[PDB]
Amino acid sequence: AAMEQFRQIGEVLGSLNALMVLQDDILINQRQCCLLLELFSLAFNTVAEEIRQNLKLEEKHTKWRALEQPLRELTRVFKEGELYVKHCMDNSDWWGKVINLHQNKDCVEFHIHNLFCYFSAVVEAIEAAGLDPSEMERRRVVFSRKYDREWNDPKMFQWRFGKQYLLSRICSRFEHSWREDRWNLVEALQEKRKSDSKTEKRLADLLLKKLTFNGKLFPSSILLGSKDDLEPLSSEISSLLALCHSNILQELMHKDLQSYMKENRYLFSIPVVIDIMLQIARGMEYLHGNDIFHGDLNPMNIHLKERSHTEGYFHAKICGFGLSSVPVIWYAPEVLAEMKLTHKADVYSFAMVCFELITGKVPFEMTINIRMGERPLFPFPSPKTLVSLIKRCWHSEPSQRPNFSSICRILRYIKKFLVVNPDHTPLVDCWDLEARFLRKFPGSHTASVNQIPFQLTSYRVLEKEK
Amino acid sequence: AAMEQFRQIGEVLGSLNALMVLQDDILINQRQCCLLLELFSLAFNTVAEEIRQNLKLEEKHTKWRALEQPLRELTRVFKEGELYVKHCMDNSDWWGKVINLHQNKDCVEFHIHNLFCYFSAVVEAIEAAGLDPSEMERRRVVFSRKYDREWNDPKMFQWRFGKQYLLSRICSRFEHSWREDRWNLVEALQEKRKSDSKTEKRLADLLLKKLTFNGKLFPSSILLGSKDDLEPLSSEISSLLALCHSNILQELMHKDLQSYMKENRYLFSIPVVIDIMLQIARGMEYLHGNDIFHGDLNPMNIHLKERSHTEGYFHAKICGFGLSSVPVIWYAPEVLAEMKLTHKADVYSFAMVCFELITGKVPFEMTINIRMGERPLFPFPSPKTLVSLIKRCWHSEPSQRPNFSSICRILRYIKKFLVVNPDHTPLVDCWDLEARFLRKFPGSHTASVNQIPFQLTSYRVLEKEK
Amino acid sequence: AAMEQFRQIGEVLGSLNALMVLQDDILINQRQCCLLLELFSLAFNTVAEEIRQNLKLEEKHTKWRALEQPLRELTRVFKEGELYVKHCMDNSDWWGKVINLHQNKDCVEFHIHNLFCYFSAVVEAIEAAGLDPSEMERRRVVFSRKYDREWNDPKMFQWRFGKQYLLSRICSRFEHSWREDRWNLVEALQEKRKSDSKTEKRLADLLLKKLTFNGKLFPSSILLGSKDDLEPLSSEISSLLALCHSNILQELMHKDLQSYMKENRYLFSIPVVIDIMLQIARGMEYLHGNDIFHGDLNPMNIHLKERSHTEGYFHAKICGFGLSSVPVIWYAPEVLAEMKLTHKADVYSFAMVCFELITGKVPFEMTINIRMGERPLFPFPSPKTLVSLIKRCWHSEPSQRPNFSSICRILRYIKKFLVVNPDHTPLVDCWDLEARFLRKFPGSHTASVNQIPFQLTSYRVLEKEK
Amino acid sequence: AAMEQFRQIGEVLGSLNALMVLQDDILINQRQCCLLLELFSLAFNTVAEEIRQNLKLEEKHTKWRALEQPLRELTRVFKEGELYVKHCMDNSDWWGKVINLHQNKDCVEFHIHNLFCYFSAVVEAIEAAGLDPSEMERRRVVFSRKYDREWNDPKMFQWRFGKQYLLSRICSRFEHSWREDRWNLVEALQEKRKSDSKTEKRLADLLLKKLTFNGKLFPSSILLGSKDDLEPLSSEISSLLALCHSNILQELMHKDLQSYMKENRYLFSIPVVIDIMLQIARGMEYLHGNDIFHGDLNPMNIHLKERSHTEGYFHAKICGFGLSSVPVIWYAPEVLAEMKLTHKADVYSFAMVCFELITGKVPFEMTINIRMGERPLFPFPSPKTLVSLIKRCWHSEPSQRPNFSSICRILRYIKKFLVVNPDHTPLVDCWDLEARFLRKFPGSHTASVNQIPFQLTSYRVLEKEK
Repeated sequence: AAMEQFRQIGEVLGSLNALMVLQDDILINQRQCCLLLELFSLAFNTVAEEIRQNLKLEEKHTKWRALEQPLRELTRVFKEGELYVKHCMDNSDWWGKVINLHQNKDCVEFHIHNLFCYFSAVVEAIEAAGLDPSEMERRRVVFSRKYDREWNDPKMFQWRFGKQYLLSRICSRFEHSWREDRWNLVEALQEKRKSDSKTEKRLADLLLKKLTFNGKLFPSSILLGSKDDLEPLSSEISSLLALCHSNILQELMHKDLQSYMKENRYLFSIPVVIDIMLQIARGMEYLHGNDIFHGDLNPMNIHLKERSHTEGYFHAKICGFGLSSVPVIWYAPEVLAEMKLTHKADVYSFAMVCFELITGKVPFEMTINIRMGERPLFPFPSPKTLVSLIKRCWHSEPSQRPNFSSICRILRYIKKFLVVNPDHTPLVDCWDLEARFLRKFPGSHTASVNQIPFQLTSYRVLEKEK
Repeated sequence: AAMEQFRQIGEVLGSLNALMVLQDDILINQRQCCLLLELFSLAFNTVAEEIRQNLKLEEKHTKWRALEQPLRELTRVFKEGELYVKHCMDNSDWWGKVINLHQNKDCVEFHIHNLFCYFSAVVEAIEAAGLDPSEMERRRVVFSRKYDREWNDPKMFQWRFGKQYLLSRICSRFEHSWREDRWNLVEALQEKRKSDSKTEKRLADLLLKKLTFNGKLFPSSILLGSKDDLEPLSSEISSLLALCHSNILQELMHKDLQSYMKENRYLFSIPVVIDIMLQIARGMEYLHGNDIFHGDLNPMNIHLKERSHTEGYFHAKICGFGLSSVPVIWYAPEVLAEMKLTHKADVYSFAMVCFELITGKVPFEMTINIRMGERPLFPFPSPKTLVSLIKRCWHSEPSQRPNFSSICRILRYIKKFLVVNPDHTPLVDCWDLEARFLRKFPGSHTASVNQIPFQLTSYRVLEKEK
Repeated sequence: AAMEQFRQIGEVLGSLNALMVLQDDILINQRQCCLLLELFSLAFNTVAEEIRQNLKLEEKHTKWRALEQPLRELTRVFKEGELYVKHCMDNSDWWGKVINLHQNKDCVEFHIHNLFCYFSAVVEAIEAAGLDPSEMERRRVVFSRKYDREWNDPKMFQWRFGKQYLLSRICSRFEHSWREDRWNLVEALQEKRKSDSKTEKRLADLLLKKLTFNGKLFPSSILLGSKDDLEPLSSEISSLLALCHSNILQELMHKDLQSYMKENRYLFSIPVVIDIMLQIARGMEYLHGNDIFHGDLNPMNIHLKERSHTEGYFHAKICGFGLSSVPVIWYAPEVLAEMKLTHKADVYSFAMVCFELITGKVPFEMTINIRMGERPLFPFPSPKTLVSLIKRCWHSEPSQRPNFSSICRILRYIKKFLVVNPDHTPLVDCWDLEARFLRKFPGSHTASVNQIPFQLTSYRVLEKEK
Repeated sequence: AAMEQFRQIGEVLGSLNALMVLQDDILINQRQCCLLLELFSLAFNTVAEEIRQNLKLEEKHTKWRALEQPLRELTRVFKEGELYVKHCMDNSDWWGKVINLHQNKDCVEFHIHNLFCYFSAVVEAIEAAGLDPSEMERRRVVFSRKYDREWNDPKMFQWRFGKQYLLSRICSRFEHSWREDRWNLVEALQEKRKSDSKTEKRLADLLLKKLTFNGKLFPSSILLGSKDDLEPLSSEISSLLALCHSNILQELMHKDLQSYMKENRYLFSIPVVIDIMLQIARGMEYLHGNDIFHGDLNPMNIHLKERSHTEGYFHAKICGFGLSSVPVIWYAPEVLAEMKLTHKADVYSFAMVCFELITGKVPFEMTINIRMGERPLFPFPSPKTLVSLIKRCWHSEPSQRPNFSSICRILRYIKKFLVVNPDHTPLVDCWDLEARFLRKFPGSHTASVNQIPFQLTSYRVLEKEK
C-alpha cells in the first residue's frame, strides 16, 4: 500500500534515530554517520512536506497508487543506510574494526549516492495533481514551467531547486565529515599508543604514520592464514593506498561474478542488472580520478556481494586493477593488434561484462573476426533500453566509444525511469539524450555526488525538448 | 534483547510521527493526538538522554539485562497509542466517526495515563550504575538522597523532578487540548450544516445543540436494528451525558466479563489480572467525580474488550450504572440488611469481582453467614500481593473499607513493581504503605493524571522509611 | 546603513524574545502575544534566509543601499509590536487591565496587519541581483516569470508563494489565538470569583456573563469622575458590544483630529498622511462587517493618538458611530437633499477628511453649489497620487464612489510603493489598477489580514500588464 | 533595573544572531564564532529557564534587585563577544586579516573564559527564594544540599550539574572548532595560490608551509616601516611560533603599562585592578604550558589595551618573554644573589607588578634589604582581599610562593565574589581556601577553561566547611 510504505519510512528512520541518539560511543564515525542521520531526516521531512502541500490526505487508497514503487525503493535505501550505521556501531574487534573501517571507506558517500539517485523520484510526489477540475491544469502548467528549456545550469538549478532536492550550501559538508572522522581516529590512536600501559602499540605507530609512501614494515600482523607481492620494486606503485571508493576493494571480496554466473534461469532483473552495471561505473571512473587504467576487466575480477535486506541487490567492487608488476575474448578489439591500456579501451570489457549480465550467456558458442568488428548478438527477450547502450560502446573505433562519465549518468537515468514505472515503452534510445548534456554543458575529469540532482533533471528537461 | 527493545521504541515512534506529519486532514483530533505526539516524543527523548548520561554504550549485552521488561511494556503502550491515533485517522463514516469519537472520549488521557503509570520505570534507567569501583558508590548515594524522607510534597517534587518525569508547567495543557478539539468540531459542524447544499443537517443541529439538558429529539436516526427507556420521567437523569471517561461506556461493549469467565485453565496473568482490576478503579471513582454510585456491580456489568497488539491486555468499561428509573451474593453485606448505594458499599462488589478474576472461580460451592462476615477463601496458588488487598476491603465495616482513590494508586504501584521485576518477594503488604500517603498528605475528591508521577514515587520514598 | 538596520531587527527581536521567555505570568495574552513572537521569528528567519540565498555578503556598503527604507520600516513595526507586548506584560491594575485589554482588543491582528502591509517589501530583497554578468539576466527573468499574467489566484498564489510571504495553512491560527485567550481569561475569572476569600467579585460575575444582550447592571463601578445615555430604550442598540477592532474606540481617545489640525506648517508627511488615512479605512469597513453606518464623519470624530517610537505615526480610532438614539459642509451631497446613511455616502466624509489632511486647510474660504457638484481644489504642492484617489470618490453619483474594500487596499499599495522608493514618478493613477482586481476576481463583504500578501502582489502583476 | 538588564541580554544576543545568520562569507572563523553563538544561546536559554523555574515574574521591581550587578557583567561579556565576532566579520585586508587572525588567536576561548568566570553568578538566580513562608525553607535546604561536603569531584560535579553550568560532553567541542577553522583556512589558501591567475601567492606558500621549524624566508613582506633579530643563531628558539594564547602578543601592543601608570588620581577600580591582574595570570602559566619562563617581568613589558564597550576594562598581553639570545628592584630576591629563571621566581615580579596596580605608586621612595626580606608596604586605603594575596607571594622562600595555577583561580574567585556583591566584608583570606583545593584534589601542569565551573564551585563548597 502506498501510504503504508511511507509509514515504513517512518519506522526505519525512527530505528536509525534511536540507534544514533546513543552516539558518543563510536570511535570511527559519529562524524560520518551523523551526516547520514541529518541527510535522512532532511529527506524524510521534505518528502513529507511536499506530500502535505501537493496531495490531499483523503484519497489514501485511490489516487496515490503511483507512489508505491519509488517509496518502496526509498525504504530500501534507508534500510541499507541504517544497516551500515549498525555495522559501524558494532562492538567487534575495535582494532580490526579500525583497519576495515574508514581509512578508505566512503560508504557514507556511496549510500547518499544511492539516496540521490533515487530521490529524484520526487517526480512521483508531482503525480498528486493528476475535487477541482480547473486546478489540475494549474499544477500541470506549473510543473511544465518547472521544466522549461531555459532552465539548464548548475547555478540556476542549484539556486531555484536546491532545497527541493536536498542540496544545501551542505554540498561541501560531505568532505568536512570525511575529514573530522580521520582526526578523531588519529587522536584516539595517539591516546591509545601513548597510554598503552603485546605489539598493539607498534601497529598504531605504523597505522598513525600512514595517516601522517609505503610503510608495509613488518609481519607484526602474524597473519593467521586461512585458505586462498614478490620483490621490493615499483615501490611508487603503492599509491594504490590513496585510491578510496566504496566500489573498489581497497578489504575482501566474498565472491566474484564469473563464479556467480555459471549457475545463475534468471536471477538478475532489469532492476538489479542495471544496478550491477552502475556500481561498476560509479566505481570505474574514480580510477581515472587518478588516471589509473584497469586494462583487463573480466567477471573473474568483479567481486559482487549481498545487499542484505534487498531483493537480490548486490554491492560490487573491482579487484586486480593494481599490481602492474607481474581467454583473450575479453580484450578490446584494438588490443587485438598485439600481433593497450587506453582509458577508452576498458569500455569494451565493461560492455563485454554487461553482455553476459543481460543474456547470462558468455559471448560466442573467431579472434580475427573481432578485429573486423563482427560482434555477438543478444536474444529477442532482452529489452530495448539495455541493448542500445551496449551496442554503441561495442563499436570498433576507440574514440567513438563513450567514457564512463558519459555512461554512468545515463545508466542511473534508466534507474529513475524504471523506479518511476514498475510496469514494463522507454522514452527514447538513452544515448541520444546524453550527447545533448555531453554536447555543450560538458567541459569534468571527475564528478561528485552533488551533481546527481542536476544530471537527473537535465534529462527530464532535455527529453521534453526532443 | 534490551537495546533491541529500544530500537523498537524508535520504530514505533517513527511510525507515529510519519502518520502524524499528514495532520490537517483530521476533523476530530489533531489537537488531542498532537498532544500524544508531543508527549511521546518527549518521553522518548528524555529516556534516551538519561540513558546516554547514566549508562555506557559498550555493555550492550551484559549490564543492561535489567532494562528488558520495562522497555517492553513501554513499546506496548507506545504501540497502543499509535493504534488509537490510527483509529482516529481512519476514513470511515465521518458522521458516525464524529458520534463515536470525542464528544466524551478522553482516550488521549487514558493513553497518557498508562504512559505515566509505566514511565516510572525510569527506576530501571537508574540500574546502570549497579569500569569504576568508586563511582558506583557515588551514583548509589546520589539516588539515595534522591529518595530522602524530606522529599514528599507536590511542590517540592514537581519542581525538583518535573522534567525527569515529563511534568511541565504542560500539566494544564491536557485540558486545553480536550477543549480546542471541541471547537474545531463545532466549527466544522456549523460549516457543514449551513453549507449543506437527506436529514444529515438535522442531526448536526441536534448534535450542535448538545455541545452548546436532554435533546433526544427524534428517531431521525432510523436505527437499522441488529440483534440485542420506557417513559418521559426522571429527565434530569440524562446528566449521564456529562460523565466522560475512557473506562465508562458512554459506545458499545464487545463482550462482558461473566461471559468471558465461565470458559476461561488460566488466561489472566498477574500482569493482566492486576490491569483488569485497575481499568475499573481508574474508571470507578470518576463516577464519584459526579457522586454517582453504581450500586450493583457484577461481571455481568463489566464489558471487557481486546487490547490489540498486547499480551491479552483488555480495555474494560462499566455499564448499567445509569438508568436508575427501573443472585444477591454480589451485594454488599450491609445491603444484606434489606430484610444501600453507599460509595463505600460498591467496594464489596469490586472486591467480589476481583475475587473471581484471581481465582477464576465464582464465590461459594449462606446469605445469613455473609451478614455475620464469613467469607470465601482463595487457593494456595494465588500470590500474596493480590490477596492482602482484597481481604482488607472484604471486612464488614463499611467505613473501614478503602475508597477508590485509596485503592487505585496502590494497584498501580503493584504494576510498577511487577514491571520492575519480571521474575516472580513483594516489598510489604501494599495496604500499610498507602495509609501513610493517605494519612497526612491526603486532604481530594477526584484525582487527575498529573498526580501519578508523585504518587508512584511517594511509595518508593515511603517504603524506604518503613 | 543597510546591513546595520538588519542588526537593529536582530536587537528588537531579541528584546521581544527575552521578554516573552518569562511567559506564564501573563493572565490576558500568552496566546495572542505568543502568535506575535512566532510570526515575528518567522519573518526575521525568512528575510534572513532569502538574503543569504539571493545576496552576497561582501558588498555590505555598495549594492545593498536599496534595502534601507524597507528594513527601517520593518524595525518600526517590530518595535511597535514589542511595545504592545510590553503594555500587555505590565503589572498595572490587573482588573482595569482585564477591562481595557482583550474583551474586544485585536491589537495582535492590527500589528500583524501592518507587518503584512510592509513585508511585501521583500521586493527589495529581490534587488540584490540588480561578479557574474550572465547571472543577473537569469535572476531578472526568474522574477519576471514570478510575475506572469497567468498567476492571479488565491489558490495558485497561496500555494506557490505561501512560505515566502509568511502564509502557512497558519492562516487560521490567528482566530484560534483570539479564542484561547478568552477561555484562559474566563477560567481565571471563575477561579477568582469562587476563590474570592469589596465588590470585586460582583464585577467578575457581571464580566463573566458578558463573555457567556446588555448587562450594564449597576453603578458598582463607582466611577470616580474626572473632567469631560438618557433612557432605557433601543436596548438592542447595545450590540455595539460585539464590534471589536483596533481601529474603533470600543476605550478612551487621547485627542481628536480637528483639535490636532488647527495648530498643525506641515506635520504630516505623505508617509504619515497616507497611514492616517488607512487606519480609518482598515477600521471603517469593519463597521460594514456588521452593516453599521457611521453616517456623519468629521475630524471631530476621529481620535488620533501617538505611535510611540515612530516618526510621528499615530494610531487612530473612530468614535460616535454608535448611539443612534439621540456645519453641514461635512455631509454628503446626496444628504444635502433633506430639504441618508448609505454605505456609499460615508465616503464623501472620509474623502472630506482626507481633503483636510493633505492640504491641512478646511474646505472653502455655497451649500447649493455642493448639490450641483462643484468641489474645493487642492494646491499645486500636493502630490499626484493622493489627489487622484480623493477626486474619484469626490464625484456626485453615490454608486460611482468606491467602497472601503475598494479603497483600503489601494491605499496600502501606495504605502508599499513609498516604502520601496524613499526618494519622491508614481506608477499610474492608482484607481485604474484597482478596477482590474475589483473587475473579475472580486465576488467579499469583509476581508481579513490573510488576503494582504495576495492583494499587494496582484497590483505588481496587474501593473506590469498595463 | 534588574529585569531591564535581561532585556539588554536579549538585545545583544539578537544582534549577534543577526550578524551570524549571514555566515558563509567568513573565511577565517565560522567554525570558531559558531561555537560562540551556540554557547551564548545556551547560556541565555539556561539562565532564562532557571529564572522562569525559580523566580516569580510579578515582583519585577522589589525582590530581583540582587540580580543587577551579575547580569550587568553578563551583558558586558556578551557585548565583548559580539564585538569580537564583528572584528572577525570585517572586510578589511583579507590577507592581513588572515595573518592577524587565527594562526594563533584563541580569542574564542578567551571570551568563553570570561563567560565561564562570570556565569557562576548563577548563584544570583538562586537568590529568588530569599508568597509562601514554608517554601523559602525548602529552597534554602535544597541549595544547602547542593553545597554538601561530599560533593567535590570532577566526575560527580560534571555529572550532577553539567547542564546547569553549560558543560556538555561539548567540553571537547572547543578543540574541534580550533581545528576545522585551520583546515578551511588552508583549503582557501591552496585554492587561492593554485588559482592565482604580485607576490601574493609566494606568501601563501610560505604561510601554508607554517601550517604544514622557522620559515622566515624572505623580505617579500616589503614592510613599509612606521616608527618604533641580529644573527642566524638559536634557530630552535623559533618555537615561540607554537605558543598561542589571547594573553600573549604572538600581534602588536597599543600601549604598555608603565606608560599608562605615571599619569594614572585612581583609574583602576578593585573591579578592573583584579581583572588586570588575572589576564596576566590566565596568560602567564600558559608559558609553563611549554615550560618557558619570562624571567624578567616589568610594567615595561605588559602591554594593556582598551576593552571597547566596558567600564575601563582592558585586555593585556605579555611581551619580551621570547628572544633569549640578547632598575633591578623588579628582580626576584633570590635573583639578587648574582653577586635565576625559576618558574617560582617570576611571581615576585608578578606580585611586584600588582604592587603598583593596587597603590598606583612604584615601590620605594635598599637592594641589600631586599635580600634580607624587608618589603614596601601598601597604604591603609587599599582593601583587605588584595593585600593578603600579594604578601603571601611576597615571602622570601621561592618554594613557599604559589604557582600561577595556585594563584589564577583564587583571583577569579575574588571576581565572582565582587560581582556578587556590588557594595564594598570579604569571606576570609583567600589564600587559606585555595590550599584546601590545592591540598588533596590537586595532582595539573596546565588547566583549560572546562575546569572553571568546578573550581569556582569548590570554593563555595570549601568555604562553607571552614
